[PDB]
Amino acid sequence: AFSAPAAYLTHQQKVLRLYKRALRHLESWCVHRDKYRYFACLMRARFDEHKNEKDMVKATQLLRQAEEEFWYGQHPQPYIFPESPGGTSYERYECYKVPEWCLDDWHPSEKAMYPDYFAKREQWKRLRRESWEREVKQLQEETPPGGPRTEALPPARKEGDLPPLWWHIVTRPRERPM
Amino acid sequence: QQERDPWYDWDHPDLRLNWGEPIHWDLDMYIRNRVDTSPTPVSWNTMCKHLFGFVAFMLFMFWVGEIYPSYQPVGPKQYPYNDLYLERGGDPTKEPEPVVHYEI
Amino acid sequence: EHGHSKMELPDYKQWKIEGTPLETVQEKLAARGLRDPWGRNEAWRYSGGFANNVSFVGALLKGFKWGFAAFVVAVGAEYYLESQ
Amino acid sequence: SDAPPLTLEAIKDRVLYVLKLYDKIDPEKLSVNSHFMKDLGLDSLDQVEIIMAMEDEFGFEIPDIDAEKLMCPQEIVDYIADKKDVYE
Amino acid sequence: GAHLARRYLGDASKEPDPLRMPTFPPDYGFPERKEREMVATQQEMNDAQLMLQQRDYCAHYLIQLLKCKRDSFPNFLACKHEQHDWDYCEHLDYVKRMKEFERERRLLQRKKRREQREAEMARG
Amino acid sequence: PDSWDKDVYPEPPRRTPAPAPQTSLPNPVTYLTKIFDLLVDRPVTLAREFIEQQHAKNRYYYYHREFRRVPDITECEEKDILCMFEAEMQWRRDYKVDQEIVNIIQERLKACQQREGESYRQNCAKELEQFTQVSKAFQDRYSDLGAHYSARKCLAKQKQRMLAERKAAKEAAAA
Amino acid sequence: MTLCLGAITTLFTALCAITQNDIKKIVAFSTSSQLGLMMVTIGINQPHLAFLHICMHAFFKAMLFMCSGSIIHSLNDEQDIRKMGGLYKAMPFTTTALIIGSLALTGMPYLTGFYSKDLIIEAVNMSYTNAWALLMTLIATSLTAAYSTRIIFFAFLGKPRFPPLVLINENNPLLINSIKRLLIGSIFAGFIISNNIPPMTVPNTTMPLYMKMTALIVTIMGFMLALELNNTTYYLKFKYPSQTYKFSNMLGYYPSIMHRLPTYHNLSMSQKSA
Amino acid sequence: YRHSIFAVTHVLIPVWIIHYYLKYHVTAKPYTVVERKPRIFPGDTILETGEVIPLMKEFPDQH
Amino acid sequence: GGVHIEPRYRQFPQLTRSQLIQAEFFSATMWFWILWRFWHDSDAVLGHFPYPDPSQWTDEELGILPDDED
Amino acid sequence: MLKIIIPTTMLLPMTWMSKHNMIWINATVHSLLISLISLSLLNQLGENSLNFSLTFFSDSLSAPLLVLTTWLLPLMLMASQSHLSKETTTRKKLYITMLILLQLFLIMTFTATELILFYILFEATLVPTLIIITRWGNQTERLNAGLYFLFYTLAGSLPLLVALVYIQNTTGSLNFLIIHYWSHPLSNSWSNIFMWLACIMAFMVKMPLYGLHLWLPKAHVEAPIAGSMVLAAVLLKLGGYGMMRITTILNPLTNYMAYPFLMLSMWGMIMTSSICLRQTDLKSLIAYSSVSHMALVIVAIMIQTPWSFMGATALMIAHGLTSSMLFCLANTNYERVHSRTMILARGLQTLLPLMATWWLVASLTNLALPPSINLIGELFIITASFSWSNITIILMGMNMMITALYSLYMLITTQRGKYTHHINNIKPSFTRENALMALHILPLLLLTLNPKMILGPLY
Amino acid sequence: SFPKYKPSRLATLPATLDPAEYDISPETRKAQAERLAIRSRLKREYLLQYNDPNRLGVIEDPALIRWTYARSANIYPNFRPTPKTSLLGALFGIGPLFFWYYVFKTDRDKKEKLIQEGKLDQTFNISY
Ligand SMILES: CCCCCCCCCCCCCCCCCC(=O)OC[C@H](COP(=O)([O-])OCC(O)COP(=O)([O-])OC[C@@H](COC(=O)CCCCCCCCCCCCCCCCC)OC(=O)CCCCCCCCCCCCCCCCC)OC(=O)CCCCCCCCCCCCCCCCC
Ligand SMILES: CCCCCCCCCCCCCCCCC[C@@H](O)O[C@H](CO[C@H](O)CCCCCCCCCCCCCCC)COP(=O)(O)OCC[N+](C)(C)C
Ligand SMILES: CCCCCCCC/C=C\CCCCCCCC(=O)O[C@H](COC(=O)CCCCCCC/C=C/CCCCCCCC)COP(=O)(O)OCCN
Ligand SMILES: CCCCCCCCCCCC(=O)SCCNC(=O)CCNC(=O)[C@H](O)C(C)(C)COP(=O)(O)O
Repeated sequence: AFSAPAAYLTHQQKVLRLYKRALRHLESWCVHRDKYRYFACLMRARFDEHKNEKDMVKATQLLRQAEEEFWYGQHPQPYIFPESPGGTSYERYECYKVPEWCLDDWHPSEKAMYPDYFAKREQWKRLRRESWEREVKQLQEETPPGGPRTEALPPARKEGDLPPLWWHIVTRPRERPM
Repeated sequence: QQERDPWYDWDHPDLRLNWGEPIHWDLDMYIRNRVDTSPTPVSWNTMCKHLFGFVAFMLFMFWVGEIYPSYQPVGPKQYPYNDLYLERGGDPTKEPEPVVHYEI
Repeated sequence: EHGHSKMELPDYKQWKIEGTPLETVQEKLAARGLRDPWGRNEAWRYSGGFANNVSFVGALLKGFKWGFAAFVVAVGAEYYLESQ
Repeated sequence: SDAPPLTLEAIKDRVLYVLKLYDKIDPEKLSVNSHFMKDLGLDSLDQVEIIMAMEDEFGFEIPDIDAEKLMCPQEIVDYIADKKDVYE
Repeated sequence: GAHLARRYLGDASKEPDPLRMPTFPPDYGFPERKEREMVATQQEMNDAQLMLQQRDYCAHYLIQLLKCKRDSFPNFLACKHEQHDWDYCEHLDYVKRMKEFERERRLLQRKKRREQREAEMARG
Repeated sequence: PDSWDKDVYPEPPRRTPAPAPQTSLPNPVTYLTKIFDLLVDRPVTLAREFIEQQHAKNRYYYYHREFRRVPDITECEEKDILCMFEAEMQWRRDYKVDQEIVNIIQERLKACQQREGESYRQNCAKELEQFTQVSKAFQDRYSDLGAHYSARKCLAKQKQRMLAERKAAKEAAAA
Repeated sequence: MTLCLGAITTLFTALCAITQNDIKKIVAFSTSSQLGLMMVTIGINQPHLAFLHICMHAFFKAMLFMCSGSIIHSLNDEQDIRKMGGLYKAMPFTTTALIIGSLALTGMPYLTGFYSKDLIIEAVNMSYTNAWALLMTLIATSLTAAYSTRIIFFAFLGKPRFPPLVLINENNPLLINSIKRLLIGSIFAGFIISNNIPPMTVPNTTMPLYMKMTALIVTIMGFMLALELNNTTYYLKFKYPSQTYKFSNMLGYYPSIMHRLPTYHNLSMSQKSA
Repeated sequence: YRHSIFAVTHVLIPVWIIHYYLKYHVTAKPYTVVERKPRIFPGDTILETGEVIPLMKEFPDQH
Repeated sequence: GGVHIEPRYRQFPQLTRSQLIQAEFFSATMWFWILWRFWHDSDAVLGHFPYPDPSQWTDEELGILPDDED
Repeated sequence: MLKIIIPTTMLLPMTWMSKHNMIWINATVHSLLISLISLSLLNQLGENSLNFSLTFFSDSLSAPLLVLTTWLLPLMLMASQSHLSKETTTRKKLYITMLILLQLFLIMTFTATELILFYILFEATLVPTLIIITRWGNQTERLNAGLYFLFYTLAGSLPLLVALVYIQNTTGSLNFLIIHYWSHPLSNSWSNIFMWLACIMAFMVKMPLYGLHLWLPKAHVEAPIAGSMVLAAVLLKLGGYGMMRITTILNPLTNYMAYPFLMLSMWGMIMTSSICLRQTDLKSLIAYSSVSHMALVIVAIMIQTPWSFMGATALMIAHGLTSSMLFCLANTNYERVHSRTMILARGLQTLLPLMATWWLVASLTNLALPPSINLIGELFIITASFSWSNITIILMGMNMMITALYSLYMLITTQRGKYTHHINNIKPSFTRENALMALHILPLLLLTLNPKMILGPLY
Repeated sequence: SFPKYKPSRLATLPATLDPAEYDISPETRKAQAERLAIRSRLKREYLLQYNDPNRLGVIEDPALIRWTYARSANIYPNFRPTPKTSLLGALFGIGPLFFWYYVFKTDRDKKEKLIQEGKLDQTFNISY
């Protein structure tokens, strides 16, 4: 979610993803903690005796049959965390997330209450206004010719600089605003 | 649009789309609020066969049970006044044929 | 006013595999030449008030003793009252 | 809800508590900055199991792309703080 | 059920069809034929407006049960004697229906035995 | 209630049982009606008495309009627009009155069904018969005319009906 | 038609509930099965009995959802029963209320569900109806007992399976009083209502002893078989699911196909041709 | 005090208004309020007429 | 509205004696009601009238004649 | 009836002589007063009509349409106040003059005791709306929309003029009273068939009938907000009104000449309701919904039963109000986003809650939720069709299902979900827009209390 | 040896079951790099416009404009009368109409014949 993705997944990434999926779906199958621990250790061992395979063709036929076996035994109703993309509260609080620019449209009588908050907000807006003019030039000078190759942004390299394109990352509404 | 990566940081998180990427012709048909094509644990044909078999078997068995109804070993209920002729329909100016019940 | 009492984490060395089905798993695992590395991470589920279990029928008979005693007392009282 | 707000100090304690119960890691040597691969000599599978343990401890799921590059206890603490938006 | 198994697995003709019982005259057995008695008349059974399915030969006990429930309202366990009386009358009615079913079955069996004996005598 | 005529809307004498308690236990129903009366019916009755005396202090009357009889479409010339107009308005008024008559009989039927309780199938035969007769007459008079109905269309329908009746009667008499 | 629809509905929904993991989903499928039973009661020409069942089901199903919601709130918005562990002693009031409501649902004698479900089964047994619908009603009763056993066993009997930070708290007068009012209901309202209403149907006074007991035997058989099959999850062996389990867990595959085949065709046709 | 004022403003006023509207306006027209006639059993007396419904036929009372 | 209960982190949560006595009380009343109702109304479960046996009925009771009268 | 005609005529001088900054206030106030005066037409009598003079007469079918026509103008001025802010005084006065002229023609069209005067005003309405569409429209497709709207109408309407003059030469008059009283059956002949077609096409083209509806999405999408309101609410009903006037001389031919149009409308409501499910534009969706509702109205008029006519009148009034409100809401969104695309601006319930509840109520009236007058018209037409033939219930039920589906789809896509991140100019809803929504919606829920006012002359 | 999974139109093939993702080629790697480069260029442009404090409007998306224009305004100029178009148009625009005409005409003819025979029992059929 936070880290930028690459052009592809290497073999070790696929191995680790299959390991995670297998363990999670096994936990979904064997519910009790002791049974799950036993069968997870057995799965790790069954996942381990092929660790030192050297040639890549065998290591590709392997984990390709394993994916088929996983798809056969995947427990069509796996356990999902409540806030996960399949969970029962995945986007429950997404309707309470209000943008920060909405504060700009408040009536002056509304802004009369919470004066300290709006003073701090004005300080933040001034900081953003200067930092933007700095970071545009930083990004223009740092980007390779022909445009970016990955979705990676560089850190601020000077003292008074701020990371380029920082406003909409640090000014997120909240995880649960209300 | 449901089977796109849910963990990627899209520009449109709910639609799972990026600014400037081609939209697709039938975007409004795949919006996670409508028909999705995500792979299922069971094959489509297997699911179709199982559902159709269950429904057809239930229909056939209900028809069979209609052929072979269940009941208790008793006679029909007896209602006193000419099978309650007046209380069901009336017509008191006709003098219906007297039907009477047998006491055992 | 909420629940702010500065709760402290218990000692990490209390959790032992001993006396729990985690021993059964560990012995069966060592029989094939393996060991569990996360066994003590789950030991808290068998240590405190979670150590004693209740059967299904025992769960269903949650208040049978006092109800039976009250029923016996009531039937005795009715027997005494009626015969007069 | 009635859930206590978690704090940075609290997250650090629970991460170290979970790591201490990992018997493959010596508890008297592990520290906040101790790298899993080198300072503890762990495997990739061990790191992914550690990530699973943290997920089950804190009740949420770290995405795989973000989880595969969490190599220090301080890294995990900072990631959890970023997710739960804990500034203290 | 066993009657269902006998009819649907054995000889259907040897067992009655419940929709069309009886198939034999009421006087076929004996000539006495004591008539069924109604206690509740047309008018007051109508005034009590019981139900159309409740206007059977046990109606009078239902009348008393409703009257008891009406008079002794607050203490709704007052009148069990009349409820038990109505239940017993309905039990007797169901037993009478069972006796009718058994009489029909045995009449059919005797008629079948008669026609097979007549056929055997004609053949011999 | 002197507000409506009992003959158009008949009602049975309303025989009701007398309270015959069999147990000394006090039913909450009687107490509840006593408190309800004391706390609701009396203030409402006093307010109504005040309102009625205020109304009686200022009494005035309104009248039901009388409509004369006018020659109908059967005695109207082919192109005489004025007589046709008057006959058409009279026919429309008669149609509305017939609709209201059917409504009255339907209300009678509904009240009978609700009142007779479980014995409506036998104790409402009279109302069903009256409604059947009235509905048959109404359907013969006014059905199938369409949205653009008129007195001429009704007259044509009636003429065709009596032509069929005359043909049938002639066939039966000479059969 | 009504009788057949009710029978198929109650059987299918009980079968789907048999293997669900979301507590709310299990209770919802139980509600659907009870509605199918109500429709069956309508089909045998017993309207007042169906209305009485509606009245009793109100009480005990509302309280069952109450307890489910209490469990969910106390467990940090967790609804999966795979992470519900030992709650028999952690939450005593939720446990006792859920046990009472489950016993009322399954037709424990002289409870609120007795005075409707028992007579419904009695009337189905002694009526001229389909054999298949009768068999499905009996199997649905057995499966009702079975999934009640599933909920109780998987949510209240084992070792704790929830995250280590324990936030269990029942001590709120609002929740306790709201639960206890429906508890008193689910205990006594069936008896009170049954002896306070006038008779509006003929009873089944005489009946074979085995047929009079059929509901009890069916419920007890469901209880015992479900408990025996659930106790085998403690065994240290792992086996892959069968076809019947897959059919039951994916809801007869009805939600998949019927939400992908027609809608895709209807939507595609509308844009492409019209 | 809160419960008393609540019951006055939320129960008594609506019931007064509805009772007035039903008694003096709704029942002014015919058939607006129709009551199912009370059940009559043998042995009851009628308030308006004062007569007594005759008893039953004296069925043989045993068990 | 309730009381103050604090989290435990891997221990059994605190229980008030009030909730324990309340749950035990309600379970006790449920079981007492079941037993009392069974004692006073047992026929509601087993039945009150015996089931007649069709075979026991004599041939004359049903008016059955062995091809003799006709 | 001149007590309404003269003040409307009077509005033009007032607008021209008004101060550069006082035109909207005067126009709105005096149009509201005229609308209040128009309410006296609702006091109809169960007998013939309110025959004011030889030229104009009012009926229980004309009165609700006249009241709606007079009530619309203040709302159109309120909606047009926003996007004409940067407009010169002369051109603003010209726009208000166009609205006043359109209202005058519409008012004089419904009374119109004679059929030729009705036709003259019925086609006079075509000019101001064409000018409004082709002058004050944003996109470049407004010219094509104007051409389609003009030529469909005129091609459908000229044979009507020929038929009308022929009928007057044969019968001697075209006064509606004489036509109704001296009506005679239409024989089964080719000439009578073509007279029927000429009398029918002009009004079938502007409902519009399915297949003859291609001008409507164009003319409604590309017109300004006031143009869209007047097109959807009143200009579509004219043909409906016309049919209930002319079908008195088309019997008994209508008994079988209606089969092609009955089949066309019955299938076309389904087709257009399904089209609404896959639409990338809000205004196009509302226009196709209007097409479906008017197809139902066509079926009602062709069935020719009293319940059909009552349902048709109620449905026209309810649809006018509902579609005007829907177009106003869509324009409120458009004036902020400037895109008119349904999928772009999302999650607006978070930012504009009162706009969200206005959207909810408008959609609910579009769903035909009882006891709203939309449901009353729908149910009366459905019952009449069921009496006509029992198989129609399949089509009507499918239409109801699809209508609910696409209405709630429109609500969910625009109001629910997560807001678009990069749209940061979603200003709070103005008091003018909220007042416009309230003045749209309160008459509907007030009319649901007195349905007989809008159930037509056959009540 | 386990039963194989057969994909369908509404139940597609999982990524982990694609034989393509297990056939690795340098061409595949360079194509993935090109796709990521295009996507990152688009993301960079969008975020440069998005974080601008001076922008106070809607970031116009040419992709959405192209989608809507192709859906609505680009249909007819690219239409050609072919056997497929002619056949599908005739079917889907004529067949339902004539089918419903046949159904309703038959139903109404039977109803009219029954009414003329008098054997329909239209008692209490007052409102129509
Ligand atoms: C007059 C005589 C009266 C006496 C009658 C007889 C007395 C008793 C006799 C006993 C009869 C059976 C009792 C046992 C029930 C079976 C339970 C069991 O073992 O399941 C586990 C077992 C395997 O378990 P697993 O896959 O390893 O589960 C993984 C883990 O356990 C994962 O586990 P989990 O934790 O996720 O969840 C566990 C869950 C998940 O387990 C499941 O998957 C449940 C699925 C099976 C349960 C269904 C039972 C009843 C089915 C009725 C279906 C109606 C017809 C359907 C037609 C289908 C059409 C194709 O299981 C349960 O919760 C408990 C199971 C339910 C048992 C309790 C109630 C049943 C007892 C009552 C049955 C009959 C008595 C009626 C009483 C009245 C008498 C009239 O399931 C099976 O093997 C299925 C066995 C029966 C299936 C029948 C359907 C086969 C259809 C094939 C085609 C046939 C031809 C059709 C022709 C069509 C032509 C087109
Ligand atoms: C495209 C979107 C919609 C646009 C508008 C569509 C509506 C226009 C449809 C016109 C309605 C029907 C027109 C004529 C119908 C007459 C009845 C006919 O269909 O039935 C048979 C008629 O027989 C044959 O049909 C002869 C006519 C054949 C040639 C006419 C062309 C029919 C299809 C044309 C459709 C084209 C529509 C667009 C035109 C621009 C009955 O034969 P018969 O009982 O002996 O004669 C009865 C008539 N009499 C008594 C006056 C003599
Ligand atoms: C939205 C576009 C629709 C365009 C409008 C199409 C309407 C079609 C209706 C026909 C138009 C002219 C009808 C004539 C007006 C009525 C007058 C009349 O009925 O008199 C007839 C005249 O009848 C005709 O002349 C009709 C000839 C038609 C000429 C134009 C043909 C146009 C196309 C015809 C086929 C399609 C018709 C329906 C198309 C529907 C729209 C798609 C005979 O009178 P007499 O001769 O004096 O008396 C009989 C004894 N001598
Ligand atoms: C219940 C659901 C069904 C479960 C089915 C799952 C069954 C899957 C098991 C099948 C066997 C396999 O894994 S197929 C084996 C695939 N081939 C290889 O693994 C060869 C080389 N592996 C590596 O290099 C990795 O990186 C590694 C060293 C492992 C880690 O690296 P780290 O040092 O960076 O942690």
